[PDB]
Amino acid sequence: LLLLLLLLLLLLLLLLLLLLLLLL
Amino acid sequence: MSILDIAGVDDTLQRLLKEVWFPLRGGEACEKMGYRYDNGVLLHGPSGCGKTTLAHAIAGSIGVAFIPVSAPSVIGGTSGESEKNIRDVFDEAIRLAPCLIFLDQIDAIAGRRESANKGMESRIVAEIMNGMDRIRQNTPLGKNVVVLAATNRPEFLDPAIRRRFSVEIDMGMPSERAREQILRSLTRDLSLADDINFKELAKMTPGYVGSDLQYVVKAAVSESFQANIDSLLAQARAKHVSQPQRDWLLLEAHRDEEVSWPSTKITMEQFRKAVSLVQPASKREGFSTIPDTTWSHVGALEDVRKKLEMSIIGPIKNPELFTRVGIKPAAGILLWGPPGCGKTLVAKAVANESKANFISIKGPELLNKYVGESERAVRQLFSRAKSSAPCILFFDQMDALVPRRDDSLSDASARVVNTLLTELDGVGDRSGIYVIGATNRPDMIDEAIRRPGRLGTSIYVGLPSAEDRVKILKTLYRNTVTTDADLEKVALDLRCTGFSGADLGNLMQAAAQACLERVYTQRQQKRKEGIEPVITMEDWEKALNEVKPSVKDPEKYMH
Amino acid sequence: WSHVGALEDVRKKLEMSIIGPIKNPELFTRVGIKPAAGILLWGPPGCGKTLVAKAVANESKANFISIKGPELLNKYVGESERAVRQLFSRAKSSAPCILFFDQMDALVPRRDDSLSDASARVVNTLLTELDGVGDRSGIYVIGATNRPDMIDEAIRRPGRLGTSIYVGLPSAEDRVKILKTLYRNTVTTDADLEKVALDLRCTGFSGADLGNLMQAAAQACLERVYTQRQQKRKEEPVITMEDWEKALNEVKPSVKDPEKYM
Ligand SMILES: Nc1ncnc2c1ncn2[C@@H]1O[C@H](COP(=O)(O)OP(=O)(O)OP(=O)(O)O)[C@@H](O)[C@H]1O
Ligand SMILES: Nc1ncnc2c1ncn2[C@@H]1O[C@H](COP(=O)(O)OP(=O)(O)OP(=O)(O)O)[C@@H](O)[C@H]1O
Ligand SMILES: Nc1ncnc2c1ncn2[C@@H]1O[C@H](COP(=O)(O)OP(=O)(O)OP(=O)(O)O)[C@@H](O)[C@H]1O
Ligand SMILES: [Mg+2]
Ligand SMILES: [Mg+2]
Ligand SMILES: [Mg+2]
Repeated sequence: LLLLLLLLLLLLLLLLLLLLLLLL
Repeated sequence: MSILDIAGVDDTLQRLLKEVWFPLRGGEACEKMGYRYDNGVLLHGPSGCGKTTLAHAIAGSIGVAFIPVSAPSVIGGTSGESEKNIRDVFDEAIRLAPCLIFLDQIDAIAGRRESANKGMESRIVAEIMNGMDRIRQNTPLGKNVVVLAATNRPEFLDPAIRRRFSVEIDMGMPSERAREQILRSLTRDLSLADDINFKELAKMTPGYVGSDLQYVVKAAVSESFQANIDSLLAQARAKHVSQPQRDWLLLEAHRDEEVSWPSTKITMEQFRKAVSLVQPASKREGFSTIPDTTWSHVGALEDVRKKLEMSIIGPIKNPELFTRVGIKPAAGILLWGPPGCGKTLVAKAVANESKANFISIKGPELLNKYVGESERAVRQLFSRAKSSAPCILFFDQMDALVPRRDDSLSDASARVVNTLLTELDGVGDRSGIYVIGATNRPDMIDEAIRRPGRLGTSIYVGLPSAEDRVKILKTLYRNTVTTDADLEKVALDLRCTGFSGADLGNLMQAAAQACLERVYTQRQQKRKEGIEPVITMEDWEKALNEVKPSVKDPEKYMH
Repeated sequence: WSHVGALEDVRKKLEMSIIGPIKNPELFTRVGIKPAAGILLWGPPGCGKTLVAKAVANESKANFISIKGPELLNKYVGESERAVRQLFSRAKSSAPCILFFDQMDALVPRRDDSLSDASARVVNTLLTELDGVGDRSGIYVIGATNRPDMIDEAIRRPGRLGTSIYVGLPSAEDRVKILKTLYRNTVTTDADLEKVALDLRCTGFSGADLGNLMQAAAQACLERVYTQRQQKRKEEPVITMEDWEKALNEVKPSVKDPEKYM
């Protein structure tokens, strides 16, 4: 049998930083 | 492809004469010293800067074996076929030495292997390193092999592969002198009308690359054959669903009959029209449409108009004159004053009269919720403006983007201020970028922003005087259609005291509504029992008793 | 240094702290000086903090990495601090190297409870890189800011940014040197340039104001040329002394409260 190179997916799921706002 | 097909690059062609031509054609000279002159040249730059054409131009000018390689073509479905294809590329070059390999779009297959989360992809990168090293050792002395690589994303390359290119050539965007040479090489096989001024064509294409200039030639060619299609439509219209649909149907009917197109020359008017039809690749996104406002829409403000012509419109149109006296090609203008007095209006005339590129920012439009994405937008804003100089950046209501830096100021909004400080005046140059700011609160703008080199000059756009209100009212009236003697009386009336430019426009609107009420009542009377809507002097009387000034505290903004 | 006028004392401190040890490492090693410096240039805006940092980066003949404010910040977790760590990795492997942090207060604010974590993790990363367990010798760091008091107090210590140099407003005789420098590099003679710079209407002018004064004088020259050229048509521009007179009337200092930056 021949072994083949296949393209697949990934999960990744990076986490991003955020900026907030405050009251007086 | 041919060496004549590549133009505008002369320093690049000077280097390649000793880094590509000499190793391949001067083989005997290298063998005298017993030196293996196996070279590797990496071409990088903006897309469209003739990297692929340069490689093919110099590949026919040398006459040695040439192996054009495209990166996706060396990928196979079998486990070892992908790496074997790359191995055969360098093996064939050694067998055909002297030879020239062109690895176009090398960043597709030679990306960083720390992020290439596969096994084939990491082994493809390692196979190229081995291939580029076999060339330096397996070739006979005096028969060198040069590897050419072109990529517009050189940062994606693996550092272990990027180091194997001894020479890197940065083919940037063509200059004004370079664009003239490219245009001549694109039109050298065409029939021109002998009045083509390539100096003017190069001057009217500030942010164009070689591919963009090809579209101008392509667009200009279609202009010459435009008149030969109307003569073809005339033969079809007179032979026998809007007009454009008829053309596509008449030409569809005569799909088996063809008429020879007479040969025509491309005039200078067609070329000047072709430039307008072609948008530069750098102008595809991020740039605003030029406002329709001209100086004919702006009444009074002669002092403001003169300052904006000497600071922006002047140096843009004829930078040669302003360079001799020692004026940098960059201006920073801060328009401020009470609302409604013409700050945005006068900044849309400058964007239109200067005939330069225009980017408009609507207050805090660049702010983003993520940590670095709001400062990145500011940095990207000046990258597009620099690449398409001259460009006018207009910040409307700018006090919301550069608030004065205090302890109580938000940390996230203090980074945007400091980002603009470096972009306006820092280490990098912003020559060719003209910045206009409009705000009602100049004191709420950071004091570092309001310094020469960032926003040098502050132009106060205040309430019009009694004489100025006559010029503004006439300007508003004549651009929207009473005569002029009545307009002077209306504008000079004491009821118009404190009126701004927006109040005079509101006064005219209230006069038109009074006209429609008069038309409504009179139309019913003369239709049931028994017209032309025109603003009469009696309608102006109703508006004067209805409209009140909007800037109720002029000194709040005059400070 | 031919583009920099006055600032004789600032030039000496930069030559002794950075330009010196870069060119003669053996001499400074003999007396016991570590081959690394941290300098914070502070003062009112427009007075030449970036200008002298660009002269040091050019006259030292060393490698140069310029950081424009908070351009290292990334939206992903750990990437903002990874860029800072990668920044010093490049500088160390290519020593001697000069790192210029322009508008540094945007990258190292004081660690308060309201500073959030994304920006506080960058301050601490810069603390370890400048002075920590690792070795950063051969890396010379320059910072420029208008707000030195808004920088973390840990950053402003010997070992990270040991020395602070105040680049303030020019004096009466310093404006003469700056105006001559600006005019010489952008071509009135020199006796007239003293009168323009010593004029009381130039009181409080910074280096950017004198450059704006010369541009205002140049613009006044073109207005004079346009009026004369049109008259000759109907009936080589040079900045004359009458152009400086009306340039001195339309230019005001851009630092209204210099004591606020001291
Ligand atoms: N300097 C130049 N002289 C002449 N023609 C040029 C020049 N630069 C570009 N062109 C023309 O514009 C087009 C450029 O396409 P080309 O394949 O050369 O771009 P590239 O630099 O390889 O970029 P990429 O492949 O990344 O898009 C061609 O039609 C070429 O004829
Ligand atoms: N000098 C003027 N000449 C002619 N029309 C004017 C003039 N000033 C104002 N107008 C009219 O009034 C409108 C006022 O809008 P404009 O955007 O100019 O105000 P502004 O000065 O930017 O104030 P704000 O700070 O509120 O935005 C203009 O769009 C135009 O219709
Ligand atoms: N001492 C000086 N000699 C000559 N020119 C000077 C001098 N000081 C300032 N200038 C001129 O004025 C400009 C001021 O900009 P610079 O980048 O030096 O400001 P800065 O001191 O960093 O302040 P900011 O906080 O506004 O950036 C210089 O680029 C130079 O053109
Ligand atoms: Mg290509
Ligand atoms: Mg407005
Ligand atoms: Mg500066």
